[PDB]
Amino acid sequence: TGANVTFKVKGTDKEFTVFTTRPDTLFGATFTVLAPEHELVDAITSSEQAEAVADYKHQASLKSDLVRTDLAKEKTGVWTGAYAINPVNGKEMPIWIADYVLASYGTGAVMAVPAHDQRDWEFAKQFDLPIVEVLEGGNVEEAAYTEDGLHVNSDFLDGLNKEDAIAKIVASLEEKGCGQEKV
Ligand SMILES: Nc1ncnc2c1ncn2[C@@H]1O[C@@H](COP(=O)(O)O)[C@@H]2O[B@-]3(OCc4ccc([C@H](O)c5ccccc5)cc43)O[C@H]21
Repeated sequence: TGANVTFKVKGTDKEFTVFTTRPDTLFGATFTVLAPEHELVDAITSSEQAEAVADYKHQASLKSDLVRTDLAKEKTGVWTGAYAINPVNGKEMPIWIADYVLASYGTGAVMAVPAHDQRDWEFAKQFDLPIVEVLEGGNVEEAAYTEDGLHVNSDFLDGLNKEDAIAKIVASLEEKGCGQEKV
C-alpha cells in the first residue's frame, strides 16, 4: 500500500511519477532523485550538466543492485540541471540522479524526504541539501526520524498522525489527478 505522485519539470512540458510509501511527508520533500537509467534523464539534463550526467550513468551501470542499495556505501550523484514542481505548493525541488535509486523498482524515481528517510538523509548530508521536519518526535538535523508523530510544516495536514495524514493527502491528490493510491 503506497502511492504515486506526479511532478512537473519546470520550464518544460515533461512529467515524472514517483512511488512513495509516505505521501504524507510531501511538504518535507526538498529534492527529487531519478535512477541514472530513468528514461526522462537525457531529455531534462541541461547542456552544462550533460557530460557529468553521462559520466555518472556509466559509473552507475558498473554497480550491481546490491552494491547500490547498501546503506554503508558513500552516497554519490549529480544534478541534472532541472527542477521538479511540488503539486501542493508549487515549490521547486532540484532533480538529481543518484545510484541509490534503482531503475526497476516502483517508477525508478523518488521524492527525497531527508528528515524522515535514512538514505535521503545521508544524501542531503553529503550534498549540503535542506532537511525539513514534517513529523515531530526527533531531532532531524542529527538523525532521520522514521517513526510516527504529529505533522508540522505541512499546511492542511498539521496536527494529524500518519494514518490520518496519508488518507487526507492521498484523497486530496486524487481530486487533482496529481496522485492516487498504488500497490
Ligand atoms: N526505485 C527506488 N529505488 C530506491 N528507493 C525507492 C525506489 N522507489 C521508491 N523508493 C523509496 O522506498 C519507498 C518505499 O519502499 P518500500 O516499498 O520497500 O517500503 C519509498 O517511499 B519513500 O517516499 C518518501 C519517503 C519518506 C520516508 C520514508 C521512510 O523510509 C519510511 C517509510 C515507511 C515508514 C517509516 C519511514 C520512505 C519514503 O521513499 C521511497
